[PDB]
Amino acid sequence: GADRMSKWTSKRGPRTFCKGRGAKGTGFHGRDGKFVQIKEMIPELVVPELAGFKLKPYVNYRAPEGTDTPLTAKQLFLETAAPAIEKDFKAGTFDPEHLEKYGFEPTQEGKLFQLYPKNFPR
Amino acid sequence: KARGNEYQPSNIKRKHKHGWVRRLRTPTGVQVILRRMHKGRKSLSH
Amino acid sequence: IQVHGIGGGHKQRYRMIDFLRFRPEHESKPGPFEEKVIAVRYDPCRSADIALVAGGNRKRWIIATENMKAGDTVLNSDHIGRMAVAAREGDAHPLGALPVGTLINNVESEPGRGAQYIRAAGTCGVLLRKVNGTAIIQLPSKRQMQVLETCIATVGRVSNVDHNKRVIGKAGRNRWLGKRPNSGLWQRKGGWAGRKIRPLPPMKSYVKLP
Amino acid sequence: LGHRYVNNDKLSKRVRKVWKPQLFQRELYSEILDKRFTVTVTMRTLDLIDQACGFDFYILKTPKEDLCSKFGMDLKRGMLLRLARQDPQLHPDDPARRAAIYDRYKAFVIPEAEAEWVGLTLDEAVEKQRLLEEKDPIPLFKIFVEELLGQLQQQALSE
Amino acid sequence: AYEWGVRSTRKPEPPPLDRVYEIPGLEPITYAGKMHFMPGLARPVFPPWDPGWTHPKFRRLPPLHEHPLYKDQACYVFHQRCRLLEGVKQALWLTKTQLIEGLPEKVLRLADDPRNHIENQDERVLNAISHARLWHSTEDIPKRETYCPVIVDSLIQLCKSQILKHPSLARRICAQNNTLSATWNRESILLQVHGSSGARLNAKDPLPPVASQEEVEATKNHVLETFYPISPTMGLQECNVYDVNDDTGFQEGYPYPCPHTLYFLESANLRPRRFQPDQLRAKMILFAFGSALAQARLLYGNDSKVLEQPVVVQSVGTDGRLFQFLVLQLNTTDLASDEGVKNLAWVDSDQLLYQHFWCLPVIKKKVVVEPVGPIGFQPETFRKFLALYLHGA
RNA sequence: ACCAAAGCUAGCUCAACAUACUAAACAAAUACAAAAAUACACCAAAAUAAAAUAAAACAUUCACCUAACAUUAAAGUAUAGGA
RNA sequence: ACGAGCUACCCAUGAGCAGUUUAAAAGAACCAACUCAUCUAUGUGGCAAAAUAGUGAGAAGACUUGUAGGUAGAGGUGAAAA
RNA sequence: CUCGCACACGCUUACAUCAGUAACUAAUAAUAUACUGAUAAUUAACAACCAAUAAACCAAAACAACACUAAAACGUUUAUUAAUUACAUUGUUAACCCAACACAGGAGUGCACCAAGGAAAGAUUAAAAGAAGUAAAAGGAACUCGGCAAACACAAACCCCGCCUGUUUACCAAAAACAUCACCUCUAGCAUUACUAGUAUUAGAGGCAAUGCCUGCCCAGUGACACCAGUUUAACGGCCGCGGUAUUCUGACCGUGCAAAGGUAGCAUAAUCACUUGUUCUCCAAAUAAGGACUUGUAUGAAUGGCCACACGAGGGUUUUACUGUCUCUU
RNA sequence: AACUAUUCCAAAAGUUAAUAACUUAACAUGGACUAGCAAUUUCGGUUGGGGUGACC
Ligand SMILES: [Mg+2]
Ligand SMILES: [Mg+2]
Ligand SMILES: [Mg+2]
Ligand SMILES: [Mg+2]
Ligand SMILES: [Mg+2]
Ligand SMILES: [Mg+2]
Ligand SMILES: [Mg+2]
Ligand SMILES: [Mg+2]
Ligand SMILES: [Mg+2]
Ligand SMILES: [Mg+2]
Ligand SMILES: [Mg+2]
Ligand SMILES: [Mg+2]
Ligand SMILES: [Mg+2]
Ligand SMILES: [Mg+2]
Ligand SMILES: [Mg+2]
Ligand SMILES: [Mg+2]
Ligand SMILES: [Mg+2]
Ligand SMILES: [Mg+2]
Ligand SMILES: [Mg+2]
Ligand SMILES: [Mg+2]
Ligand SMILES: [Mg+2]
Ligand SMILES: [Mg+2]
Ligand SMILES: [Mg+2]
Ligand SMILES: [Mg+2]
Ligand SMILES: [Mg+2]
Ligand SMILES: [Mg+2]
Ligand SMILES: [Mg+2]
Ligand SMILES: [Mg+2]
Ligand SMILES: [Mg+2]
Ligand SMILES: [Mg+2]
Ligand SMILES: [Mg+2]
Ligand SMILES: [Mg+2]
Ligand SMILES: [Mg+2]
Ligand SMILES: [Mg+2]
Ligand SMILES: [Mg+2]
Ligand SMILES: [Mg+2]
Ligand SMILES: [Mg+2]
Ligand SMILES: [Mg+2]
Ligand SMILES: [Mg+2]
Ligand SMILES: [Mg+2]
Ligand SMILES: [Mg+2]
Ligand SMILES: [Mg+2]
Ligand SMILES: [Mg+2]
Ligand SMILES: [Mg+2]
Ligand SMILES: [Mg+2]
Ligand SMILES: [Mg+2]
Ligand SMILES: [Mg+2]
Ligand SMILES: [Mg+2]
Ligand SMILES: [Mg+2]
Ligand SMILES: [Mg+2]
Ligand SMILES: [Mg+2]
Ligand SMILES: [Mg+2]
Ligand SMILES: [Mg+2]
Ligand SMILES: [Mg+2]
Ligand SMILES: [Mg+2]
Ligand SMILES: [Mg+2]
Ligand SMILES: [Mg+2]
Ligand SMILES: [Mg+2]
Ligand SMILES: [Mg+2]
Ligand SMILES: [Mg+2]
Ligand SMILES: [Mg+2]
Ligand SMILES: [Mg+2]
Ligand SMILES: [Mg+2]
Ligand SMILES: [Mg+2]
Ligand SMILES: [Mg+2]
Repeated sequence: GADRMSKWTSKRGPRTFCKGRGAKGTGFHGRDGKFVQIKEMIPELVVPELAGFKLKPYVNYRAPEGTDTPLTAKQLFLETAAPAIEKDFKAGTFDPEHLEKYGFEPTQEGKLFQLYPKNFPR
Repeated sequence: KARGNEYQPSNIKRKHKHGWVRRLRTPTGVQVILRRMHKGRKSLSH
Repeated sequence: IQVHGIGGGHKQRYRMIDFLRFRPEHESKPGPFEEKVIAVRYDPCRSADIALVAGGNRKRWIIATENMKAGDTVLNSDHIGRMAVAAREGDAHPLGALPVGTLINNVESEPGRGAQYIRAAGTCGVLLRKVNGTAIIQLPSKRQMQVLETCIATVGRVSNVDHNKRVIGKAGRNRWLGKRPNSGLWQRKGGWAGRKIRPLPPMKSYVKLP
Repeated sequence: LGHRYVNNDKLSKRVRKVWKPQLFQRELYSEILDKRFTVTVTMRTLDLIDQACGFDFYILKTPKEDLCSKFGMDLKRGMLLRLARQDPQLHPDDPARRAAIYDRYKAFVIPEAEAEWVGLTLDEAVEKQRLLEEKDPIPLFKIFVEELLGQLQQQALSE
Repeated sequence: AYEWGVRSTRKPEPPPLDRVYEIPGLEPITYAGKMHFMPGLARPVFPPWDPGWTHPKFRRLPPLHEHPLYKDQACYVFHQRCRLLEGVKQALWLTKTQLIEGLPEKVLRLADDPRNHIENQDERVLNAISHARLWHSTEDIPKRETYCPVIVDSLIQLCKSQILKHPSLARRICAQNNTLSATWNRESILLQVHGSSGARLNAKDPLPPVASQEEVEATKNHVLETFYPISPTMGLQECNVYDVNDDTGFQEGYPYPCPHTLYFLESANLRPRRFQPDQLRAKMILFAFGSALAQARLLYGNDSKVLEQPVVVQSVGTDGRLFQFLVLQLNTTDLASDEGVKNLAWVDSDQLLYQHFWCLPVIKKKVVVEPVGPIGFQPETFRKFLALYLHGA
């Protein structure tokens, strides 16, 4: 009576049953019944130049660690936006209506990589 | 003639009769799945 | 299973049969028209033989009359006349224009409804009388039908007259037609059996009296 | 739904019996909505209309447990909201007729925050409350800007 | 009447709207906020969907009147697979020619001359028949779509082998699957033949006129046969989109301007897929007239007039066993009138090139009664085919 | 002398108190034939509980029988029952 | 509640029937593949919760058979053997 | 000695290499495709996934020339728009699956009868009884319920019952049972899911069984139509006593009574209560068998059909030769 | 009893003359009637073993 505990896999079924193993599709089916692959769906790998870059995958044993402070939204605000806001308020040029000069963005859909929809994979 | 071989295996028939989708198209099959979950089954369906 | 003893027949395609005898192509010219019969073929769906009828820009499969042959001329009309018409075997005319002793087939029930009655092979009804702008016909079951006189009917008897005298040679021919054998259960006859002599049921009328 | 005895004797057969009301398709005119609704009704409903002296009077006078219809609750909610808002869309060309219609039902006038909840079920009320309380989350930038402005105002007022 | 739809098989009507929507001045509460179905809430009414940026594949199909070439006058178009009922009668009517039973005397004189035959004619043609019907395929019983272009191309090779004795066959070339359009007016209705052909032979030089002026003058008083209950339109395709421009498949300055022979192939297994012979003749009449009209309007201009120089186009229709031959002479452009000069068309009908073929040897009572190969042979069909190929030279 | 035997633990059972009640894990895929990113829709529903038993049979009847209202008494009382 | 992956009957979609006799692809005839199981002998906790060997009937049809779907127990299905 | 190779379905690493087997798996060893551990593996061109919207289309596949009936699966071109741009994903092993088993069972398709697959005997001895095979003097069914089985035969006839091909109690009954052409009754004048995309020469509910001769009488009861009269048996069903008479035996005949009519044609000791092994002829040396006759069968009998008939039957009984270890009588 | 076919009455829609009479397209409610399809239950005891006969 078959195997219930075994995972349902394309290796198990007939020629009709063809299931992917988790890869991402890169195209569609074209005019002649062939597969037309879209270059836009291909993940273009982004690599830097590592020849003129000096760092190593292992850390010196005598190099000390640090007190673990996780990055906080309050700390990021106090480090990035707070000097500009404080300088503009002490100079009298602070504008509560427009905050685009301090790094704030009202709507995400203008820019290329959104945050809440998570437009970028990695 | 000779008996013992009433089970002729077919994955199409198996997944169409006892499949997850076939269980969830009917409220009685849904209640079957809830009974298997209440019993704590490792495999709820095929 | 709702109807017993049906199944296991030969593969049959269905022919689209046009039942409305008077069907103009366009509404610009609603006059009577004349068409040409090309061929007469066998149809597996019914006992009758059908005919391909072409006129204008279209063809229709119609139910053929007894002597309709290849390359014939058939007139369809709605015009009622007080000199009536001289009825041929192909023509479609309203029942008000036909003579009294006319044999008819493909009788239309309601004006514009289409032909429903007298469709089987060799069966023909007969016009009886026309009173007060109303036609009365006699069906193949010998029952009188009262109909409006403007209903179109085709004059003649349906083709393949010897379908009643067709002999079936074996049970294999029944299984070819698709009739499964009857059940083997022995049922004792009730009171329904016997030779029932009943008087003829009254005239069935589709003319709505206001 | 119930049980019955054949020939009204106790010692006879016990029978499951259903009794169904007689139904009719009648059109009803509501003066508040100025609409004709084709409603399947009962002779008891028509008797209650005639006893309560109006279709609108019947809907606005008979409570929830007597009406027992979601359509009746929706009709009551609609006309009670109409009476609460005092909308000009009843008769845009006839203000005298509009005042004459709203004069007769002034006994059932209830304010706006009460009039739009009388015909709602629990699921509709939960969806309505979720829609009214549906807010996008405020970004932490706005909170931090307000906190920094408060801190800067406190430092400016302390010198 | 009897409508041909079925209530179950048709798409269902939408469910009747909730009674909340019938209340004026009342906002319905729906499950659109939770973006999934919920029992007890009203069904929301959504506006028709508007994809602001358009997609080619996934959009709805544009209407036919949206197309720029859409016109109110319905033109009747003839393509490759259109069938005509009274095929010769409809072809003669819509083409305005006269039907002649034999091939011309020039063609018969070219065929019957013994100097124009190949070395071993019967041997090569019987070997070509056997090659098409049995030899060319791995299977024992080749299908008709296999053996019909094989026998056509083999006959073209056989008549092409004559180029060493007659060095004027090098002025020709073959063409495939071209776009042909020829539009004209014939008695207050607009006709157009448009589509493709199987294989089309063209040449540098035009073909000489074949009918005498006595035949042209006797064609003038010929009355066209008429048929009442069928309109001559029947069998064509009604189209509301078209272009009124005569389009041959070849552009300007082509070195091989004049088509000399059309070839029509019936490559199908089943009997209802292949054309009837009358339909096949009708197809060659109207396609050959389309090519001839393309010629006679490209070389002369859009004005409708009689032709002082006739245009002769030939065609061969092939079933694979039974051939039809056409020579069509075009003389007249102004087909609006029915009283003027009619064109001419010579049709040899149902020329049987062989009776039957036996792919496997039939055995009756343990002996071979009939051997392998074709039964019955008529070389006059090949002689007519060779004359039709050699008509230029 | 083989086969054997002996442990005291894993853990359960009944309550009480008690917040107030579908635990843990959710990075991805999950109701295509579940664990398969990706296309013009349809979606949804209710109608009394019955019988085995007891009445030594069995037909009217037969406590509890998946509808919160508790304890001390009235009280196994008035009533309802092929009484 | 669950069951028509065996079987009973249907709807689709396919695939097989070589040789021989006959004007015949005729529910004709001989006999294979193939489908049933007439008779006998073994077997009877057996090869087998129905088989093996010999012998048999049909074998171009009312024939077998692959895949898939449908009819569910107060029922389905049945060329009635309950 | 010959069930081979591959594919579809199904199984899920059981496949391959190396090493081990004291014990676990093979119903036993040897070792290993069936156990143990480690390491690797099946690479797409084959197969799956792989456009709709309108329109011209009556014309079978059977070597298809052209035909028959049971009316027949399998696609073109014309127009509209179909992202245009190398390499996508998935199955690639096996000695395998369903049968509790490494089971003499079941298992679809394409080409072959070997060029591929395998081994009936673990080693002795050769008792009885048992299974399978070969051969047999003389006789040739004398054995037995039956010529069951076997045999150098593999033929010719008479009946019974069903016309026939077919179907059925899977796992004790394949038939005389059911179905079947043909012949009869009833019930229906009609439109969008059966019947049916049909229309009384049609479609359902049934009965009996081709064909040939036929199907006699009865509505008194019970049903069914008519909603009371009245009509129906090819509806459920029924179709006589008592007594005397012609030269005996018998009763052509008569008297009287009851009923709705009193069983007609045919056939017959039958598959037909009992008497019964009814009486007679043939067959045999002998027959309660079989066939042909007589026939009140006081309980046969006419579509719950009666008689005969060709062809037919793994049906049930009979005879002739031929054949034989069935048997005399076994070896 | 449910369901499926009838029939009647009530309900409902209405029409008549200056209260009484008459009709019902498709649904459709209540009370009755005729039948099919059916629902629940049972097979008194003694018997020179039961059944038949006989008896209580
Ligand atoms: Mg299991
Ligand atoms: Mg698979
Ligand atoms: Mg596979
Ligand atoms: Mg590619
Ligand atoms: Mg089992
Ligand atoms: Mg039919
Ligand atoms: Mg017919
Ligand atoms: Mg019958
Ligand atoms: Mg019967
Ligand atoms: Mg009891
Ligand atoms: Mg009891
Ligand atoms: Mg109870
Ligand atoms: Mg009392
Ligand atoms: Mg199924
Ligand atoms: Mg099945
Ligand atoms: Mg054969
Ligand atoms: Mg045969
Ligand atoms: Mg035979
Ligand atoms: Mg069987
Ligand atoms: Mg066997
Ligand atoms: Mg033997
Ligand atoms: Mg045989
Ligand atoms: Mg049943
Ligand atoms: Mg029986
Ligand atoms: Mg029985
Ligand atoms: Mg396994
Ligand atoms: Mg071992
Ligand atoms: Mg392999
Ligand atoms: Mg041994
Ligand atoms: Mg021995
Ligand atoms: Mg022996
Ligand atoms: Mg021997
Ligand atoms: Mg001897
Ligand atoms: Mg004897
Ligand atoms: Mg024998
Ligand atoms: Mg013998
Ligand atoms: Mg013999
Ligand atoms: Mg028989
Ligand atoms: Mg038989
Ligand atoms: Mg059967
Ligand atoms: Mg059996
Ligand atoms: Mg048999
Ligand atoms: Mg048997
Ligand atoms: Mg019988
Ligand atoms: Mg007769
Ligand atoms: Mg008879
Ligand atoms: Mg009789
Ligand atoms: Mg009577
Ligand atoms: Mg009577
Ligand atoms: Mg006699
Ligand atoms: Mg007897
Ligand atoms: Mg009798
Ligand atoms: Mg009878
Ligand atoms: Mg009898
Ligand atoms: Mg016969
Ligand atoms: Mg038999
Ligand atoms: Mg016999
Ligand atoms: Mg001896
Ligand atoms: Mg009870
Ligand atoms: Mg009972
Ligand atoms: Mg008793
Ligand atoms: Mg007793
Ligand atoms: Mg006794
Ligand atoms: Mg005793
Ligand atoms: Mg007694």
